[PDB]
Amino acid sequence: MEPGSVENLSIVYRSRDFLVVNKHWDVRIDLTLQKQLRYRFPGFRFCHQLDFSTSGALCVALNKAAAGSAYRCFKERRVTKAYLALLRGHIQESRVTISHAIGRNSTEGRAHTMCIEGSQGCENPKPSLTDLVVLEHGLYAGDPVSKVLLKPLTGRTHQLRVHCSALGHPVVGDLTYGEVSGREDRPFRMMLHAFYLRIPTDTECVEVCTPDPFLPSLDACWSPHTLLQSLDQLVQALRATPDPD
Ligand SMILES: [Cl-]
Ligand SMILES: [Cl-]
Repeated sequence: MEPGSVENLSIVYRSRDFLVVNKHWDVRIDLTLQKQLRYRFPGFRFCHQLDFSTSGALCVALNKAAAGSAYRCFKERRVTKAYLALLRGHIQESRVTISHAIGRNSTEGRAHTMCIEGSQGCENPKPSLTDLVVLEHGLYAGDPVSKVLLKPLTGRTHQLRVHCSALGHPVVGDLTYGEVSGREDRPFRMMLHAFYLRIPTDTECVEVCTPDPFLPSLDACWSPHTLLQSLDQLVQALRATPDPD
């Protein structure tokens, strides 16, 4: 609930070689994540990125050998990631494969960087695949929303936000890819969280499953009413899934 501050940094994994933070929503990597890290641990190599408005799992390598190892997993597409989100509307399908290709917007890129293939001025579409599993239906601040688990198999910029918006179920509080009628200026944050991260490096399998922030005990505007799938069970399936070839 509280806004990002330099003194509050949540660590979810710490080894000799890696550190995984639970990045706060509306905090930039490059108030930044670097300053929070400097405050808590008076050289940090980010193994990957996480958007400003997104919270969650962000892996930092603490030495040159650890960075190189992690850089290899990402460049060879051997990393597993999953996210949680609160999306607009009740999604009636239990699972959705979202495969529309994502390109860069040439019409109004400044306001909405990315777009779906086929949309006006969409250029250089790239491979895209997001697996969406519906966890629950409920109301967010009295409006119908779906709590979902998202597993991207590709790394397009703003992929999850573009894909969910393209289905007609944008992320709640998404100021870029939400609809005008959605009044996305009203939620306290954008409801997208990097939940699960597995980086199978040569020396260490950095694997984290952060706490779930989209719970009625933490945000009283979220009122779940129908359970479709169990997140605990889906986390057991995530953990057992082989690393991508
Ligand atoms: Cl990245
Ligand atoms: Cl995204």
